[PDB]
Amino acid sequence: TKTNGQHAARKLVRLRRKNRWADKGWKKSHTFVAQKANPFGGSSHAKGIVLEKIGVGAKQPNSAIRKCVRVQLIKNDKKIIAFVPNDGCLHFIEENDEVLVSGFGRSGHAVGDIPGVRFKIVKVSSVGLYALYRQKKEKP
Amino acid sequence: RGVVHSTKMRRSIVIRRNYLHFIRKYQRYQKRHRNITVHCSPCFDPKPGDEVVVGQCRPLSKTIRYNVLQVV
Amino acid sequence: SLARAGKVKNQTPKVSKQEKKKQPRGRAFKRLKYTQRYLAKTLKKLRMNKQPPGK
Amino acid sequence: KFGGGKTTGFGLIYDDLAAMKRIEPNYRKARLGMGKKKLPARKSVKERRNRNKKIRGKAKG
Amino acid sequence: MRNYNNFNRVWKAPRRPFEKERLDREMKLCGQYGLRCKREIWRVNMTLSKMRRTARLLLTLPENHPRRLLEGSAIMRRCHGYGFLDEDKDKLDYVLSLTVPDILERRLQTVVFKHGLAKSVHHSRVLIQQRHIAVAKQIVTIPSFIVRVSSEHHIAFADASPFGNGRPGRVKRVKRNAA
RNA sequence: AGCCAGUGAUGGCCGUGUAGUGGACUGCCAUGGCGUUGACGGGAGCGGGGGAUUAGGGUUCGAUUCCGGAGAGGGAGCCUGAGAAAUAGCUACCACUUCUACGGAGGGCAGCAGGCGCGCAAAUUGCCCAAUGUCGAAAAAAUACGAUGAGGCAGCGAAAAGAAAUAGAGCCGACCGUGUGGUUGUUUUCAAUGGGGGAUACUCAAACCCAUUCAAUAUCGAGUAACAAUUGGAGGACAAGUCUGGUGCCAGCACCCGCGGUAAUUCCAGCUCCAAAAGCGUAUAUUAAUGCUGUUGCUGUUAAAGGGUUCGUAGU
RNA sequence: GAUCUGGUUGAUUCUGCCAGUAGUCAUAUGCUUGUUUCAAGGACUUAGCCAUGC
Ligand SMILES: [K+]
Ligand SMILES: [K+]
Ligand SMILES: [K+]
Ligand SMILES: [K+]
Ligand SMILES: [K+]
Ligand SMILES: [Mg+2]
Ligand SMILES: [Mg+2]
Ligand SMILES: [Mg+2]
Ligand SMILES: [Mg+2]
Ligand SMILES: [Mg+2]
Ligand SMILES: [Mg+2]
Ligand SMILES: [Mg+2]
Ligand SMILES: [Mg+2]
Ligand SMILES: [Mg+2]
Ligand SMILES: [Mg+2]
Ligand SMILES: [Mg+2]
Ligand SMILES: [Mg+2]
Ligand SMILES: [Mg+2]
Ligand SMILES: [Mg+2]
Ligand SMILES: [Mg+2]
Ligand SMILES: [Mg+2]
Ligand SMILES: [Mg+2]
Ligand SMILES: [Mg+2]
Ligand SMILES: [Mg+2]
Ligand SMILES: [Mg+2]
Ligand SMILES: [Mg+2]
Ligand SMILES: [Mg+2]
Ligand SMILES: [Mg+2]
Ligand SMILES: [Mg+2]
Ligand SMILES: [Mg+2]
Ligand SMILES: [Mg+2]
Ligand SMILES: [Mg+2]
Ligand code: NA
Ligand code: NA
Ligand code: NA
Ligand code: NA
Ligand code: NA
Ligand code: NA
Ligand code: NA
Ligand code: NA
Repeated sequence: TKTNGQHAARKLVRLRRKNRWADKGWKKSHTFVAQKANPFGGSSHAKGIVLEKIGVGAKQPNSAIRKCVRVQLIKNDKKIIAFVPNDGCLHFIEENDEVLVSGFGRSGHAVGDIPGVRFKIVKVSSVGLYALYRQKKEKP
Repeated sequence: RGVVHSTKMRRSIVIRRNYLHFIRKYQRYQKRHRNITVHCSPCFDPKPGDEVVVGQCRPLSKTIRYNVLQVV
Repeated sequence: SLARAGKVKNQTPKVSKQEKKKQPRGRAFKRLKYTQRYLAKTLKKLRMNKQPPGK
Repeated sequence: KFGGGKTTGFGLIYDDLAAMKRIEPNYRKARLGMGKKKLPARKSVKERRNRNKKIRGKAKG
Repeated sequence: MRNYNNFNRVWKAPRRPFEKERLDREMKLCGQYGLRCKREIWRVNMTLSKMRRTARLLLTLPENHPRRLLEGSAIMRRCHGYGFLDEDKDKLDYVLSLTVPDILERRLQTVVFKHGLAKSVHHSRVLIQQRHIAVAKQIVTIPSFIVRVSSEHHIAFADASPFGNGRPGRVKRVKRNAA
């Protein structure tokens, strides 16, 4: 119901400071804890090495194999799972290749029916995965 | 100008200034204060609760920059 | 199992694109679109892409 | 001037040829000829000056 | 790096990218005035917004305010000079009623077509771009040039153009060379 | 949730030191000084003028052109000087590091250009003092031309911003939908213009770009104008197909809802169509959407949320 | 521009979030690129290390 006092500025300032920690959006941007757990060091992209090609089953209502990959990041030696989009496009990737990884669209949240994947492959050997798919370039 | 707060040291007293600070976002005031140490001549005999007028002078000690000019 | 990757894309029969006269560009393109929609017909609701009946 | 038959510039007229040679900059004179010869490139002057910083006396010290 | 030349933007993209009503209205303007893209309409939208935002500020101010007397007469003079408003409207309340077509009619592309030097807005656009039109004996090749009322009776063919007092153009020159 | 005092913590007296005031410092004396109006400790961070988003109130960014501060691998000391605790000055140590005849002697790009490494991530080892300034025994010129990677100029540069091409006007024939006009198509004609090529030349320190011109007696050029527009989409949100093949819960799509097991409006393709366009997708951060942080302006019987009850200080 | 839309039910009216939408002299990456004017450009990580010339 709040004060409304005309000399109660201190009470109002203290009230807003305490109650601003109760929303996840404000807390996440001010806490430095999600940044440390983020495999990317607060960046939009990262480079890594391919360790293995794996198949991830889709969630229950759907039924498919999603053709993901396991990548170790160069900057801090963390392991993640990245999705490889588009038809085929797994034949362009080999073990020990160098890839560029970006996020999905939901800022660290898993998307679609893929269980726990929040990254996707963007470049391989510094050519461009979608360009290879449309045959505009050849893999070096 | 200020209010005498304590007269424990030798030839020195502490005065307190009370003022209101305006917070723009809430359009309201809040109370603040500041303590200042000044030099008092023996010709004055202030007691806590009194009102004094002080004037700036050259540095006289580590924290003293004012001198008592009048006791009301 | 990654044995089936690119199955449908490789299976699709290849059909080449057909060659046609080029369209106007720039201001001449907006003129063509405006003529199709508000000229060339005399309304007294228009469908931009209506298809012949099918199965 | 854009799309036209006009031009605008700046002009000076000196009282004597001797006065013109005394005051005009060298590059503006050289457009007419009658200019001083070109000095060597600044790079060569820089290297020679730096080499001379170790020598004393004659031999260009 | 110590460069102090200024620059700014002159247009803004609309919110709600897909409205059937706004899309239909904007297509009508493009075909009626022979414009190249939607950026030309949105450029006019920004200038109208700035004019109306200023007028709203002054009308809130009380009459015979020093700022209203100076700025109010300045904006009214600007609108009368460019032909947006007629001379009988002088209240500063008529600035708020300006519309997009009110400004699109003062473009040089539209004015050339109205005077009769061209057969259509598309013909008039290429005449201006090809250095054939002079406003006050000065060749103007910008279709978005905004014509003042004092210049409206001085538009004619340029003296350097083959349609004026110039030499024959490319087709005649090449034909004569081939002969 | 308490901080400060042996070895200065708060104040006093006589001094020392400084260019000068001062617990700045030596000796003696008293017990003071600060704190829930958040001291002490911890985390992020150079401060400001300002930028982004604009009903209003607000939220967020500011290493970076101007002003102020600090530093020159780390950290300490110092000479000369009117001014430095100076680093393209000196002295020593620590960490790195170069030449040697092995006795010894050197180094400091967070100046310009450039290299290695790091990373998602950022340009030439170019020309010039012509302009703007600084220093100086110094105007310019004449037997007789200061320096300046400060600065300017060009190269590279789809960070961002402004203007703007990719066609215009008709005849004929066959068609369109309203009901002698509005327009689509193929054989056609007839003017115009740049992108480009050049110059009596202009510009410029010189070169370049822009601008002028294709006779002034005397200057090249568009028809499939092959001088050929792209990037995303067509179930809903959200503008645009109940079209035709292939696949058959596979391959794949899908920010969300969802699509795919034999007639797929959603996958892979063809043809049409849509948006905006020399630009257009994707990722991460941030502002508005958000009256989902609410001073203006939220909610609390049952959806999340009134303390078990009284007394009661600071505060209002 | 003082503006909202899709998802909880056999249907209805709510609370509430997830998703959509516009900008950024805000960075990076992909496809594409005819003309002209004006411009930021090894800050982010490593106040990391430096051949050569000035
Ligand atoms: K003293
Ligand atoms: K001196
Ligand atoms: K100079
Ligand atoms: K089928
Ligand atoms: K609420
Ligand atoms: Mg001409
Ligand atoms: Mg810092
Ligand atoms: Mg700053
Ligand atoms: Mg930093
Ligand atoms: Mg900058
Ligand atoms: Mg810099
Ligand atoms: Mg220093
Ligand atoms: Mg260093
Ligand atoms: Mg030093
Ligand atoms: Mg140095
Ligand atoms: Mg450098
Ligand atoms: Mg001299
Ligand atoms: Mg001399
Ligand atoms: Mg410089
Ligand atoms: Mg541009
Ligand atoms: Mg082209
Ligand atoms: Mg040309
Ligand atoms: Mg399709
Ligand atoms: Mg659809
Ligand atoms: Mg629709
Ligand atoms: Mg998206
Ligand atoms: Mg089908
Ligand atoms: Mg917000
Ligand atoms: Mg609001
Ligand atoms: Mg409850
Ligand atoms: Mg109760
Ligand atoms: Mg039921
Ligand atoms: Na800051
Ligand atoms: Na400074
Ligand atoms: Na050193
Ligand atoms: Na870049
Ligand atoms: Na809000
Ligand atoms: Na429910
Ligand atoms: Na040109
Ligand atoms: Na050019």
